[PDB]
Amino acid sequence: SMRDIKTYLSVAPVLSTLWFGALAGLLIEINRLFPDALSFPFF
Amino acid sequence: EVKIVVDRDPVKTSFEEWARPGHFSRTLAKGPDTTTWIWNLHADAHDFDSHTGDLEEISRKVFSAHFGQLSIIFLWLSGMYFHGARFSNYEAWLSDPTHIGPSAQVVWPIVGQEILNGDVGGGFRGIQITSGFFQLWRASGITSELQLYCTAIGALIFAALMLFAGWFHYHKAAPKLAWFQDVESMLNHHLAGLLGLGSLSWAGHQIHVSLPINQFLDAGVDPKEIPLPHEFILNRDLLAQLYPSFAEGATPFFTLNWSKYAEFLTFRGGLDPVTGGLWLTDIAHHHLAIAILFLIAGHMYRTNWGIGHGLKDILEAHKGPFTGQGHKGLYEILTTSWHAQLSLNLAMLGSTTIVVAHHMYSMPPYPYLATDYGTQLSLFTHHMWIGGFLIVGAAAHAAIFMVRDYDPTTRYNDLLDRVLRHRDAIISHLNWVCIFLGFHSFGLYIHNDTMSALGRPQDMFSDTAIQLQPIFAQWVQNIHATAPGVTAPGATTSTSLTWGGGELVAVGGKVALLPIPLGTADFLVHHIHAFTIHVTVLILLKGVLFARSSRLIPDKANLGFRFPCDGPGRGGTCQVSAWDHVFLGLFWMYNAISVVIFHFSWKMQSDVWGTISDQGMVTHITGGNFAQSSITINGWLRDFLWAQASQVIQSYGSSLSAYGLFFLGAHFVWAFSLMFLFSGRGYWQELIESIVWAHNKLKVAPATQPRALSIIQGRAVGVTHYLLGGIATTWAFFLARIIAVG
Amino acid sequence: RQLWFASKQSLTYLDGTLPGDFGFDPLGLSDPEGTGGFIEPRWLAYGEIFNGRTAMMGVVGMIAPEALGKVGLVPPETAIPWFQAGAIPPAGTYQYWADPYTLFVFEMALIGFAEHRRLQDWYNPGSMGKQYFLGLEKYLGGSGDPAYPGGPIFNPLGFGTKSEKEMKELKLKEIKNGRLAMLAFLGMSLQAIFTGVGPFQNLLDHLSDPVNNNILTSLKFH
Amino acid sequence: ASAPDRPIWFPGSTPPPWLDGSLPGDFGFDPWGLGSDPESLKWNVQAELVHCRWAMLGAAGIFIPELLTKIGILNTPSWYTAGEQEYFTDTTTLFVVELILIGWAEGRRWADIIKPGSVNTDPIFPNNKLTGTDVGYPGGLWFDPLGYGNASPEKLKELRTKEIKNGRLAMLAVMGAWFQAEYTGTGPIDNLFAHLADPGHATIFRA
Ligand code: CHL
Ligand code: CLA
Ligand code: CLA
Ligand code: CLA
Ligand code: CLA
Ligand code: CLA
Ligand SMILES: CC1=C[C@H](O)CC(C)(C)[C@H]1/C=C/C(C)=C/C=C/C(C)=C/C=C/C=C(C)/C=C/C=C(C)/C=C/C1=C(C)C[C@H](O)CC1(C)C
Ligand code: SF4
Repeated sequence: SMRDIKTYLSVAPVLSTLWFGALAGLLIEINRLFPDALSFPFF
Repeated sequence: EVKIVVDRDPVKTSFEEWARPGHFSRTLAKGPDTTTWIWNLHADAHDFDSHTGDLEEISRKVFSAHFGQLSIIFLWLSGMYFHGARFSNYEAWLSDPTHIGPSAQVVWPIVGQEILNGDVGGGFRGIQITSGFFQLWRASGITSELQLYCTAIGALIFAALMLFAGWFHYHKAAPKLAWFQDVESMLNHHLAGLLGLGSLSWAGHQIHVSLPINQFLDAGVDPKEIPLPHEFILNRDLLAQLYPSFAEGATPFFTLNWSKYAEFLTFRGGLDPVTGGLWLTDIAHHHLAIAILFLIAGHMYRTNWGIGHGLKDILEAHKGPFTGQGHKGLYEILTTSWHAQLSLNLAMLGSTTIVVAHHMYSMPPYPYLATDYGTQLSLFTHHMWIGGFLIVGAAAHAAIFMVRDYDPTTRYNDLLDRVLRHRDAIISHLNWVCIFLGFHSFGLYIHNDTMSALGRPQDMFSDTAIQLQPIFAQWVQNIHATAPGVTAPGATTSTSLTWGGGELVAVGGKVALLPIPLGTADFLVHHIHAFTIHVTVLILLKGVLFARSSRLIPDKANLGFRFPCDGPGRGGTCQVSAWDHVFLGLFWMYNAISVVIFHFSWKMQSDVWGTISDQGMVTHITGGNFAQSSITINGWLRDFLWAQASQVIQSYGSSLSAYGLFFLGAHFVWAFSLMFLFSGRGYWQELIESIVWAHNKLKVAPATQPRALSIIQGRAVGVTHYLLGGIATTWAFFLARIIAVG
Repeated sequence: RQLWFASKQSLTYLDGTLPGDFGFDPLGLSDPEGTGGFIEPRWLAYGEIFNGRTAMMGVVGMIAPEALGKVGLVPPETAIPWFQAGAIPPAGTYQYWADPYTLFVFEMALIGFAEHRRLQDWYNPGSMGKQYFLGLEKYLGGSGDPAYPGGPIFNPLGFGTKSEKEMKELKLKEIKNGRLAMLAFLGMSLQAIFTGVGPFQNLLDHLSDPVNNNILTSLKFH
Repeated sequence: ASAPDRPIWFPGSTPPPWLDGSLPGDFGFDPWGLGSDPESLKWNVQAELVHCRWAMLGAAGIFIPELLTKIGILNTPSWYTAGEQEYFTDTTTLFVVELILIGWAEGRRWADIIKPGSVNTDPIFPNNKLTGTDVGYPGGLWFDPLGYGNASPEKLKELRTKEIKNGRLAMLAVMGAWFQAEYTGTGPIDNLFAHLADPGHATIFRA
């Protein structure tokens, strides 16, 4: 059921996998846009 | 009778159980009180025997899980073929195998990792592979990327089929217990249907596809101009232009004129001088003869027509002259215990893998394999490791049988009882022989190191000093090298070039194989191998034989297969369980296999592999230093580890830097395991108490109470990280060395 | 009742209750114990009958183009062996009105309608007479046996009415004329592989001079 | 308004127990059980009713200009490239204005789904208001000037079913036009003439 599939998608390993995948994607895209940074130059 | 009987709709397909972790266990289904629960959930997942005591349910679960494994394997093969078709230089490699390095993995350009796309040749940049897929694909007649795409798609469809079959044969139509216990019919089908027909179909493919394609390939024809595989089928003139025996069709097959087919059914032996591999016609005749052997074999057992040997009758008929029928009662044991079957099958498969590793280096079956040194080293080492692991698993599951299934009140066997009644004598004699071998093998190296350090080289054990020649091995070599002509008149050359008969095969200015000489160093290292193997046997056999009791713990079988100890009394009783014997055996297995692969690497680099000039002067990679330097420990330390580690430690800044990074990381993991191996859990629980106080101070103490790892889990984590670190260190060392210098 | 290769286990469930029952189960696939999926006597009988019914017109339609062309009633361009009509592209082709593949989708739509509509009656009989189907739903009801639907649509002329044993005799005739057609199809499939000539043409060679027999056609040319 | 004796998507099949022919356009089609829980059913109904109207607006403005251009009355360019042309201002500056203006209405609609009947009054002038009485079907001089939305519960259901089906057709038509433009390489109206010239070869298998 929708209730049961929503319950199964909330278990700890599945949620960890999704969270870390999204975070890794964000970090990869940021490093593709502003590469080779050793400091904060904006201000 | 042998009939297909099932039950319809046994288990309802629902998502209710997915939302209840631990559903399979009556003690786990409650929910967690401590962190230990979580670990237990993963440790007891595939232990079906402990879930219930019903044999039929266990069999059904086993069947479905095996279908799942087949689905995963098919996914792996589909990925391999797709990556070969989409991201490789296989087509370019087809036109210059000796100068181009195979590659089928490429990386994306971020954070500077694109440096790993190395210059492998043929206008392509990527990571070099050592699995040997290119040689296998060339031997199959593959010349295009479209064919690889089609194979990958087919593998994806097969993976889907296997997964659906698992679902159907579990949740819809589950076979009954009588279906699984028809061992005669299963043996008949797997001997004849699976092996015999499989070999027949592959031999047919080799005769109708592989040979004509490889003829054009070796004739120097552009791959895009080679006729398509189906042209050789619907146009027999094209195939007859190479093998004239195709003009008469299959008439000689039925008229017993088989000598007409000698053009592509040979008994040559040796190697093809162009590719450096076995003749394809020999392989085809081999698969034909093997197919006949298995087809005949698969008619021995009786199913439904009153013809064929019954398995129980054979075992009960042999009996024994020692006042009893020894082999009576084994059929019942082997038809009611999954663990005993698993033990026997694991032992057989593990030994077979070691045989495969030994035979594939000395009789290289694929074209352009022998002169690809990295692939040869990789294949030998890989199959050695796999075989060792399977053999250890055999002992583990035999112990499980002894603890859980053995019962002399319902299923008696005389031979097992007789063995259990002289276990002291057996174990004591094995202990003594281990001590004798250890002394008279390792002490020789110690004596040589001492004599060399004291300036007395004339008192060493060496070819220039006190000699210990392996005369029996030399005699067997001489018999095998002169076999063509007297004892095997129908063969042209011997089975291998290593036997003798001075002759060398060179492909692209590189040595493929040649005779291998044996001396004092070979004698010493062979008796070292004997020592390590006998010790491993001592440990594992002690584990299996004393699983149920001993003079120290009379009632050990009541404590189970896997328990940490029985207390500090009686002097101390840590590690008396059978699981601990398996735990200890893994270390000695690692020792033995590591020495085997080091011996292989040094001997092959020193006496076989190398280059040859126009005049025929062979220069070896390490220049024949094995004979004089491998007879002391200082020689192994200086001339093997220190000398050959240079490639892996100088790899930074090139395409091989990943191997240096893995070298360091694997040393790290190996050293990390020692923390788990040397300590105990009481210290760690006491530390966790202090940390939990701090979390309680700030209202962040979890409801799932933290606990230290159990004693067994500590040992398991320790041995796992020790093995991973050591094996990965050696992996990086080998791959960097052989790729850079070979 | 001429029993043919009847075993002791097979005689229990084979008692002449179905048309064309002769008792030939040398493997036991029709045993009533342990049934599931597709192996089931009703499904096996339905499948045998249906494959035979298809094979009837399959064999009939694969011979008429050659013989009728030979007799001089079809243009020589159309009259060709069955395996040279486009179903096997490597063995000759013909240019039809649309395409070798567009015709496949056009055919598959119509055939899938009939097959998906027929499958429902097997599950719950009589369920196709309920919903509106352009007014033809009052006739697509069924009879009670999926194998023998009957009705005005499937029996416009009452050839199977006013008698009972005659219906059994007709079922027995159908079984025979359907079992013959499957073997005929198998034969005409193998003959084209081993000879490469039209099956009707192969008849005359053996009919006139019975010399070019199977032995002379064992070399397996192209 | 249960109606078991109604046509379904697959004759001979049992309709799901959570669909009973109450909502317009109900044919008992939900194989994956995405609306088994009654809470998500209203959300799915609203989402379908919105996707439908967006697709209808897209389709009505994506074929008629092409037809007029093909005949020659109008000289509009291809719809598949009109997004990459240049207009009186920057293309990025149009998207933000669109976002603000459409977001006002989207939030105004969102407020009604959570709390029905709570946004029916004009915020500026509290006299003017909307006469709609069902979620997703507003009503007033702004959204129903002719007054066709007030009728007995016989014509209302048939009109809603007509709207749902004319939107379901357009939802597939728009995606078909997109795929044809990406694959064939020419306009959508030209494809119809190509298929009506040689209806045996001018198909998807032609390319
Ligand atoms: C489509 C094939 C086919 C099927 C499903 C059946 C099914 C049946 N036959 Mg029938 N037959 C079929 C073909 C034929 N039968 C016969 C001759 C008979 C006899 C004489 C009898 C039956 C009977 C039966 C019934 C019980 C026997 C049984 O175990 O059935 C389940 C068995 C199967 C499903 C086996 C299916 C095998 C499969 C089609 C082929 C397997 C591989 C082949 C060995 C090799 C094929 C190679 C290719 C190139 C052709 C059952 C309804 C008995 C009965 O009482 O009937 C009322 C009976 O007495 N059959 C002939 C003529 C030679 C056939 C020719 O095609
Ligand atoms: C000639 C018939 C035949 C064949 C070809 C096989 C083949 C296989 N059996 Mg065996 N089996 C047979 C008869 C046969 N069986 C009979 C008669 C019985 C009952 C006594 C059993 C009972 C049995 C059990 C209990 C198990 C097997 C398993 C296996 C697999 C072993 C692993 C392997 O080598 O995979 C090699 C892989 C391949 C060659 C690729 C897959 C190719 C397809 C899938 C082969 C399908 C064979 C099958 C007979 C097809 C029937 C179709 C039909 C029912 C519609 C393998 C797929 C083991 C397994 O893993 O099962 C899943 C297993 O646990 N078999
Ligand atoms: C065909 C092979 C086979 C099969 C079907 C089984 C099946 C079984 N074994 Mg046996 N076993 C095998 C091979 C096999 N074994 C081999 C080769 C060995 C020797 C090493 C053993 C040693 C062994 C022991 C010592 C025990 C079993 C046990 C079991 C049972 C439970 C297993 C479980 O739940 O694991 C669950 C699986 C896990 C918790 C995950 C394990 C992951 C491993 C340790 C590391 C993998 C690392 C990977 C390679 C690299 C990743 C790196 C990356 C993540 C960074 C089950 C009946 C247990 C039992 O209680 O039996 C009654 C038990 O105690 N087996
Ligand atoms: C380098 C490390 C090392 C060494 C030297 C040993 C040595 C030994 N182990 Mg141990 N072991 C080790 C590491 C080591 N182990 C580790 C890390 C583990 C944990 C996994 C184990 C786990 C383990 C198990 C589980 C078992 C052994 C066994 C053995 C014995 C094998 C029998 C043998 O060869 O006797 C011959 C002795 C030697 C080879 C030792 C060297 C002798 C030198 C060369 C000569 C000395 C000359 C002279 C006497 C000098 C006198 C000087 C004077 C001043 C006193 C032996 C005593 C097995 C056993 O007991 O078998 C009977 C056994 O069951 N070990
Ligand atoms: C949600 C959508 C949906 C889906 C996926 C289905 C699916 C299905 N329906 Mg259902 N149906 C639906 C909605 C749906 N229906 C609705 C809303 C109703 C209510 C009116 C019905 C009423 C209905 C009936 C009455 C029947 C079905 C049937 C079927 C089955 C047809 C199987 C087949 O082989 O078709 C084959 C068709 C295709 C694969 C599609 C081909 C499309 C071609 C290319 C269109 C060409 C048009 C052409 C240009 C027109 C002019 C031609 C001229 C020039 C010659 C299938 C299971 C039939 C069935 O089997 O019932 C048991 C059936 O009788 N449905
Ligand atoms: C209802 C919408 C609709 C209509 C009327 C058409 C019509 C047409 N399409 Mg298009 N198409 C559609 C949807 C539609 N398409 C969809 C959803 C897709 C994406 C899967 C495509 C993808 C597509 C491609 C890739 C191509 C066409 C092409 C064509 C033309 C030839 C027919 C053909 O090959 O169809 C192929 C059909 C499909 C790939 C799938 C169609 C699936 C929909 C749902 C069928 C709906 C049928 C409808 C219910 C029938 C009644 C309509 C009613 C107004 C009378 C023709 C003008 C070809 C062309 O340009 O020819 C010149 C061509 O190359 N279509
Ligand atoms: C018309 C046309 C046209 C165009 O031009 C072309 C085309 C398309 C090609 C065509 C078509 C065709 C068709 C459709 C066909 C079909 C066929 C079939 C169905 C067959 C079967 C067929 C079938 C068959 C053979 C079958 C067989 C069977 C058998 C042997 C069986 C046996 C048995 C039995 C009884 C039982 C036991 O226990 C076992 C055994 C002993 C094993
Ligand atoms: S030290 Fe540990 S393993 Fe040894 S007896 Fe004490 S608790 Fe058991």
